[PDB]
Amino acid sequence: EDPQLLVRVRGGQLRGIRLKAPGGPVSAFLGIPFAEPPVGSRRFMPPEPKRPWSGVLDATTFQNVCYQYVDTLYPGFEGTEMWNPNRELSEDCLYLNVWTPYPRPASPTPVLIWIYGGGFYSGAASLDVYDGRFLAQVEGAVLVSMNYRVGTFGFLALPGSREAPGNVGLLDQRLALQWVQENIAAFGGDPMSVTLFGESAGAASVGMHILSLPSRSLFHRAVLQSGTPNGPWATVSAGEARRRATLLARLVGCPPNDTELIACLRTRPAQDLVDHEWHVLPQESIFRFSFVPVVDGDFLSDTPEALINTGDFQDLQVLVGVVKDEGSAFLVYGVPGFSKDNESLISRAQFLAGVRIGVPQASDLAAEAVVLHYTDWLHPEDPTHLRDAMSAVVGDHNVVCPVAQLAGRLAAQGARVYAYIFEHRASTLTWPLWMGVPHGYEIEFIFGLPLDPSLNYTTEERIFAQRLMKYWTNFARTGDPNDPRDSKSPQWPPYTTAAQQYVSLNLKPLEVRRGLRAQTCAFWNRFLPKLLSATA
Amino acid sequence: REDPQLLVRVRGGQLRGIRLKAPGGPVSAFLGIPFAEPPVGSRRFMPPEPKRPWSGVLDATTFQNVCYQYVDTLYPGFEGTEMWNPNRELSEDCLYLNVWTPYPRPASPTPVLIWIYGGGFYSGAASLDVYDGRFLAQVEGAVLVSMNYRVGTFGFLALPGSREAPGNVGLLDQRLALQWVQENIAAFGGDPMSVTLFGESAGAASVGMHILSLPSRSLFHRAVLQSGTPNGPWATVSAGEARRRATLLARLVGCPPGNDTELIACLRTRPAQDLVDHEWHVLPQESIFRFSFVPVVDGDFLSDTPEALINTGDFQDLQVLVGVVKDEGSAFLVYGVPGFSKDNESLISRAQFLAGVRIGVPQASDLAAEAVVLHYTDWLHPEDPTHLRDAMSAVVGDHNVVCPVAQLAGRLAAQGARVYAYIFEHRASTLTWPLWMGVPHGYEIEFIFGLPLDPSLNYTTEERIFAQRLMKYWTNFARTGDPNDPRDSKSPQWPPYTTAAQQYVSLNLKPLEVRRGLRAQTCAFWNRFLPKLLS
Ligand SMILES: Nc1ccc2c(c1)c(-c1ccccc1)[n+](CCCCCCc1cn(CCNc3c4c(nc5ccccc35)CCCC4)nn1)c1cc(N)ccc21
Ligand SMILES: Nc1ccc2c(c1)c(-c1ccccc1)[n+](CCCCCCc1cn(CCNc3c4c(nc5ccccc35)CCCC4)nn1)c1cc(N)ccc21
Ligand SMILES: *[C@@H]1O[C@H](CO)[C@@H](O)[C@H](O)[C@H]1NC(C)=O
Ligand SMILES: *[C@@H]1O[C@H](CO)[C@@H](O)[C@H](O)[C@H]1NC(C)=O
Repeated sequence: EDPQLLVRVRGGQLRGIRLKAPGGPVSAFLGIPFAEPPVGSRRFMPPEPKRPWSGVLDATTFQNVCYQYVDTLYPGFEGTEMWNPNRELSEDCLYLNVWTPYPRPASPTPVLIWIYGGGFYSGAASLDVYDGRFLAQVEGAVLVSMNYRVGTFGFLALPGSREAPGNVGLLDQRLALQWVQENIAAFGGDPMSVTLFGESAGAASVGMHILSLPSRSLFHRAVLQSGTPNGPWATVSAGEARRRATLLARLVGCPPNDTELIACLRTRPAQDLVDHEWHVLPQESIFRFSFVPVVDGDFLSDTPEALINTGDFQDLQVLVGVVKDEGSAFLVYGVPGFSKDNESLISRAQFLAGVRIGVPQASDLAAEAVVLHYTDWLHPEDPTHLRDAMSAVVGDHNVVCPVAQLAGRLAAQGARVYAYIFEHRASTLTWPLWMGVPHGYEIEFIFGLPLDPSLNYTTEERIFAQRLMKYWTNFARTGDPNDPRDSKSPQWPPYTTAAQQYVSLNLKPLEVRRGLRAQTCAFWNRFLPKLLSATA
Repeated sequence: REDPQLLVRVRGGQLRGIRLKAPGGPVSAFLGIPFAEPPVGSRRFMPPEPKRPWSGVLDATTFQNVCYQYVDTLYPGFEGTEMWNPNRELSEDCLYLNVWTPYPRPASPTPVLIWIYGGGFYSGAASLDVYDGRFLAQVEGAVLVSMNYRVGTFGFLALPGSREAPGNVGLLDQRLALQWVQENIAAFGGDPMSVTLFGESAGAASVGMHILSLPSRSLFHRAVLQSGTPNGPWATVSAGEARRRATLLARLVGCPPGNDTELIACLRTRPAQDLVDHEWHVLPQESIFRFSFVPVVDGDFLSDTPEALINTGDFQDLQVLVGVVKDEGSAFLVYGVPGFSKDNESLISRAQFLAGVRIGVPQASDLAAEAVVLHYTDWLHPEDPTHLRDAMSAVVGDHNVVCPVAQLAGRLAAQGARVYAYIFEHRASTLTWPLWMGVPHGYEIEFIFGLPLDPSLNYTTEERIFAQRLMKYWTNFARTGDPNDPRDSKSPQWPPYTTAAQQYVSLNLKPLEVRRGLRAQTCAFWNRFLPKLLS
């Protein structure tokens, strides 16, 4: 028995496993239960703390993936399969993982907590791209990641009911955060320096913890990559979650009031619920997800828009950013004319039609406005332009402009904000060239995977990943991503509403740019709401 | 006796002209030739009638009366304004034209250029210094003709459907002068089978209206439109709106409005200056770049809106040169936008910018104005008073001239026309408007007419060569339908404007540079999105 691999937490003893990182050993504790299995009558319910266990709990393997839809568009293609469950599906999935340095840190170390994405309908903390091994080994970080319930299991809501109050997957995350406060010191983590970070839905989740008072005492800094709590896909109104839950129930034969409806849903096999998950969306669309956090008046006291507009963010530090082609990869999930297996050169007609699908809530006038803005009037019918514009429309509406308004609002209201745009395309990428640097493809680099020589990343990419791991952990450590030794430029400046400085993350040294897609986001954040607003 | 080269006969009767001095040598000039019966008394508001023949030799050595007309007094003594003001007596008796020809008159029939002045349809005169045809005549061998046409109420006050005030009579004055060139210009050595209309601002819009009005089409062969178009927000009005303004003007001088004969009769008894004193008071909103009495869509001269006629017209044979100056809007701003003056830098606040946009785009709803403001804001420096000043100028320039021109070039080119397009980017060294106004509306004319060739005017040597270059493009175009020089291989070429390639040229001190899209992103906002708003 290795004494470094034995830990006592509140609930009992645990045995981890020494894993190999290229620079040396790390201690990993995988599959640690943080809640009572949310099964049977606990489906749709807020999670309860895990009861104490006897003996030594085996924490050497990843635990089950939360029940979710599995992608079937491109079977056995790396670019999709890399996001698919890599363990057994089960409703019994409330476990987290901890990577620490080996030997365990001598003095308390800043803690990073990862929250995965997947549109609140998918994801898992066990995917190879979320491997905490590298960050633990090179930067000496204590890295934590939890599973949280997704799809119906995490977010089906009958608002105001006792037995489907909504947002429970966000409560799973909050419970993992509390678990960290109570327990991370036993691993040599510092519960007094916790940085949340996440991508896509994970980034929106981090956003939600910023916006929810009970979460605030559980972290000190935040990183939101390619996602925000504001914007068109991350939340729904109470009225709208009730409609979808009700509709899903109708779809699976329930009922033959809220209590009855939820009791009958509870009798249904998990796959029955996933079978009809997609059919509750109000419009033909892309970048919209059936079961997401609901504006409940509880976890979320008002809309994320109202909350960001009026919040006090004085002692908060935030790192936010986007990748170069946020919307490209989404296009093949519903826009006629797009495929990964050809160059996807579209007609003008295919563009107008794709806009109604990229901006599913847009009126004729509003979609006309989108079209007229994104057209290159010098080359109005050029298929390459039209394709890139369609991708641009989706990236901007869903990620880049929501990010830009989050950054401005936080900065204006006392927070310390650092922003980036990530522009390096992975040499190993399996999606076609026209998709560029798609949603999700920075993660790989932040987590330090290019340092594994067996993964065939170029030398330049390894150095690049070393730089990114240093920014992220510098940020966790201090709230400032800059290397406090060196001494030479260019320094990453804070983002502000005046100057609007952000940096390009790519193979070249940091470049400072101003204005995060400024004219275009003004279109989305200031004009379009007004459209659309008073009419209709 | 008497210079034998200055005696000519027209339909008409005998004319005596004057030998004038141009820098390169003598030109012939026949100034103040009457082409209509004086449109006075029972004839105010009425279409013009042909001038009745005279006896003896009519003296044609001095400019005749300017049409009666508001005189600018915003900046008294200031050359930037006084250069546009009347330079002869104001009279309703003003329907006269001018002819410049080489001296001695040309051997073989020469291409004719007919100038039509601007001034918002409320002002202008063919006798102004900047419209002097002596240089084009002497240097290019051109026959140049310019006419006075009635402006303001006299030219354009309309009670659509009536006998007594049908509207568009100023346009009809221009047509009559065109008919006169057909019958008579051969007497001066002009070629009636090669007549090119050119004009700037309202002159340009006028030219466009002759293109769109069938009876005018047989009277010219080619057309040049400088900083103006028949389509756009200011060049025309509906029948309903012209009726409203005429009626209101009537009231103000009242003349209590009750059929149309009684009302026009009463308006007819009013003194000219009195109509001018109230002209401005009929505008539906506080505005700039809007004029009270302009061409009306009558279903006669203009069979439908200029927009409908350009969208559906067939322009197979037509050759047009079209263009704009770098700063179309700047000088309009001192005539009504709070915050702007010629005597300071006119740095403005964001509030003053929003307030200006409502005045510059007076027909706009709150939704449309906010669209304008958001489009023109520099979101990186949204409070910068220099940028706000410049945005306000572009808002006015784009809405009133650049985008209506771009729309025009696009439609004509799509429907058979050969179109050539320019942006004029040189600031006269002699300009007296402040530096912030850039190259304002009107300030290419001076160069097209070759004024810099007069050494007494203090232009630079390069300005002299530049004016020479321009006179040469314009008269090549008149001559051949192509502004390019056929012999001159090395000089850069001026390609036609097409929908596919949207090419146009920079006119400045440097050799021609070919650019693409005038000025596509922004004009898509005005011509494609904004109407669809708005509405
Ligand atoms: N016939 C059906 C039945 C059920 C579902 C179906 C289709 C679809 C669907 C599949 C193809 C085309 C249209 C629709 N869908 C739609 C899923 C597709 C939408 C997301 C795809 C996507 C694309 N990207 C950008 C590129 N990178 C990623 C991904 C994926 N996941 C992630 C997760 C985190 C970060 C990045 C990332 C997964 C897919 C591929 C790329 N992110 N997500 C379902 C969804 C449900 N919630 C429930 C059931 C079903
Ligand atoms: N208090 C009064 C009473 C009556 C009139 C008044 C004001 C005004 C006015 C004056 C100052 C400020 C606001 C309003 N106006 C306003 C007219 C002012 C708008 C025209 C000024 C202008 C400015 N530009 C651009 C610069 N270049 C030119 C000009 C002018 N003319 C020309 C003609 C062709 C090409 C260029 C050019 C004349 C003036 C200055 C510059 N073009 N035109 C009136 C108009 C009428 N039709 C009748 C009466 C009155
Ligand atoms: C310029 O003068 C005008 C009118 O006299 C005035 O309203 C404006 O405030 C002045 N602008 C500046 C920058 O001083
Ligand atoms: C031109 O130049 C001279 C200075 O050499 C000046 O005295 C004269 O008045 C000027 N004339 C004009 C029209 O500006």
